[PDB]
Amino acid sequence: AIERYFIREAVKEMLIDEFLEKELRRAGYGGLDIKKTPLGTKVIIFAANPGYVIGRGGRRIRELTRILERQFGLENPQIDVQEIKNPYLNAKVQAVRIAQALERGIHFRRAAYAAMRAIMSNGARGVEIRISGKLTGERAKSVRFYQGYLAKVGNPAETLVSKGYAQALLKLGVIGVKVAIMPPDARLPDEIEIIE
Amino acid sequence: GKIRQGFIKRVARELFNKYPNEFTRDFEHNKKKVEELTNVTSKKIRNRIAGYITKLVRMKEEGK
Amino acid sequence: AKADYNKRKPRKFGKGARRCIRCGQYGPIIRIHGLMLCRHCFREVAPKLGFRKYE
Amino acid sequence: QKARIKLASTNVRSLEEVANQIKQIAERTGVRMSGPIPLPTKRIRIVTRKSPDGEGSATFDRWELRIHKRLIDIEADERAMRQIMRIRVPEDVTIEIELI
RNA sequence: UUAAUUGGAUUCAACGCCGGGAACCUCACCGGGGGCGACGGCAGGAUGAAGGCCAGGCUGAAGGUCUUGCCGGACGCGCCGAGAGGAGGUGCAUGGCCGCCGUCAGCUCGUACCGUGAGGCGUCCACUUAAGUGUGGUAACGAGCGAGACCCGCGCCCCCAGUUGCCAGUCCCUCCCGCUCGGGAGGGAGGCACUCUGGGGGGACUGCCGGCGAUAAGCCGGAGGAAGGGGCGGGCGACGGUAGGUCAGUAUGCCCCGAAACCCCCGGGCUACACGCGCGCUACAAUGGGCGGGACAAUGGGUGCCGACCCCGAAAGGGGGAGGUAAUCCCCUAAACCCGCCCUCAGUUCGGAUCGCGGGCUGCAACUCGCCCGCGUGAAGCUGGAAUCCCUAGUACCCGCGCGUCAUCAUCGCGC
Ligand SMILES: [Mg+2]
Ligand SMILES: [Mg+2]
Ligand SMILES: [Mg+2]
Ligand SMILES: [Mg+2]
Ligand SMILES: [Mg+2]
Ligand SMILES: [Mg+2]
Ligand SMILES: [Mg+2]
Ligand SMILES: [Mg+2]
Ligand SMILES: [Mg+2]
Ligand SMILES: [Mg+2]
Ligand SMILES: [Mg+2]
Ligand SMILES: [Mg+2]
Ligand SMILES: [Mg+2]
Ligand SMILES: [Mg+2]
Ligand SMILES: [Zn+2]
Repeated sequence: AIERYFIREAVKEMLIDEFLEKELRRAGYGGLDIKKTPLGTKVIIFAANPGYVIGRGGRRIRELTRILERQFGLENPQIDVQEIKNPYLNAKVQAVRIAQALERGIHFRRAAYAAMRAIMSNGARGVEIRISGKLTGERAKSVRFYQGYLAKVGNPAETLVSKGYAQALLKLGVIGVKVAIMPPDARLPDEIEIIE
Repeated sequence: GKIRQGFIKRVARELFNKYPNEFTRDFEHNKKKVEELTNVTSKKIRNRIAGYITKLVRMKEEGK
Repeated sequence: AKADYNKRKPRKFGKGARRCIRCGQYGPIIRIHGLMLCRHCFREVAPKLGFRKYE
Repeated sequence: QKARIKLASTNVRSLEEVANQIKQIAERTGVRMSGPIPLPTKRIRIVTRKSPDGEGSATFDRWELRIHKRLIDIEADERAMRQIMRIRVPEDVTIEIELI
């Protein structure tokens, strides 16, 4: 019935999003959006390097459209590429960037501090970064970096904080990266103001 | 236990000094005044603040 | 033919007729309202589908 | 000579916006419209085991999805029919129109 | 024990756990039979490589192979590297997730000060709180995460809305009774009153009264009230530890197999049985058993499906088949309970294990190894040692029902 219709559409978006996230990793993929028009489907993709997505004058956008129409159930797709709105307030993007920096060969302390400095500079109330894996030896370890205000437990922490996770594949194994960010406009329940 | 919360007491004390001649020993009047003078949205928090303000008024009027 | 010794029988019922569309596992498949997902995969993609833990 | 409109969405606010738009369209014209009838909400509830293995105490997650519905009846007037045919609904709302 | 009876987990925190109710598949085990080497190169190759087939042997069955000859045209595992794939090893190489300490009240930071130093202080004392929750005193003065706040549901009232939901008053038609003064039941008009459904709002704040405490923080007892002192029930689990579990959900390093440890097909096994243990079901009868009759639900689910209504059959079942993509149609007239009759303290008219004959359904297949029905048969058990578990109110006990798993199968899990 009607429920089967809603669930069917939700799964398509999840599969497409996971496929694109795995595919457009070097381009700083940052989510997508699907709109339905009488002519077909408008598919908007957010990325930081649109040139990689386009791929030297087409030859990649056409392939993506063909894959979307064939492998997935999209009918008459049309792909538009835009720019990420607030790159320093999206936890997923920052997590992937830190993972790539680790894969390059930077020491994890420098990467973490650089990311925290940039994020706090762009006007965020608080940030927390956690890195786990075989850092400096064969016995696993976890380290945590933090500064600012950050909620962790309760409903506000569920609906206000942005969270992201990523894997970094090094020579010795994988390294897990977690990032949490609080936007500048977040207001906690106990922040009341007196009208003058 | 019915222990009043810190920020409730803080905001209540701030309101009391700002407009001393604005609250009475009546709960309804204080409730409406607290509703109009702040950006509080939770119906529970408003009641807590109004109650504490009423206690403050009746306590200062007595002279402690 | 030599390729005929690699193709599977097209079953229509039993545990072997249903696989997770995300990981390909047999067994604990959730079949409610047309979902085809493992109990493992559904936990980590439920928020994306719009489900929430109200209580 | 009457049209029946069915609205369904997972967000209440968008549904209210669309219903208010239809109501105002009917108001700005001479045409009678039976108020938006609220039909019962659809709840989809799924209970799952949390741990990947079988060791330890058993604990469960209860995930829920809610679908809201509305019903509106309006008489077929071509002057008013065109306006509702051109109103644009958000992508998270489903609308269906039929003539009875 | 066996050809194999695949593997993980062993105090709380292993043992109806791995959503693990396995006939094939699942599958990882046992017996047997087949198939697979991108990409580089070496023998070879149109004078035709690699590959495929009518009939007939081998075979459980097979152009798998052989016999018998017909096909097709460019690559080539006979050879060397390399590769796909791996439910193969390692949870003591890792990521993510989960259990427990514990929904316990803890874990820290800036500056100052004390100590040679590891460190200390704040975080201590008295009272109070479910709480490092607060009020006072203090070489400390101030902050952060956690607690609380927050989100969902239930109970009371108001506004708006009236279909697919509701039927009280008013009108009309038909049919019954004590013959109709009166009293019932359907149908049509008609309405949104009541119930219900779902958006918005109100309502409770130690606010009022009397005591204790310090006159503070609070505590105890009353009034009114639908509700009284986290109003009741849930979600959300801090810094860390546990070399706790999981590489057999998925991701992943190293090591191994790499013409078998990879991929298919057939038949077995996980269902064995001197025995020890966990969790349960049914009973040991009258606070009952049997037979006939009379009452009252909620949550959920339905197109690979739910199926009313008619006919056939003693039952299980069989043949047609309206409506339903659903507040519309269906699952769906629950049981414990009540009334009348038989049995009268007995291994029985208690108990229904075990076994014989016969009839059915699902499925490609019911012997190993499925579920249902009729007649027959009639085991232990007459209240349980030392020990030991759960529970504070619509809770515990007793009674059934829905969903998951699912072609068929519920003494289970989650809910009502
Ligand atoms: Mg089971
Ligand atoms: Mg079975
Ligand atoms: Mg088997
Ligand atoms: Mg010193
Ligand atoms: Mg001390
Ligand atoms: Mg605290
Ligand atoms: Mg809390
Ligand atoms: Mg370990
Ligand atoms: Mg271990
Ligand atoms: Mg077994
Ligand atoms: Mg075993
Ligand atoms: Mg008997
Ligand atoms: Mg048999
Ligand atoms: Mg006896
Ligand atoms: Zn899965």
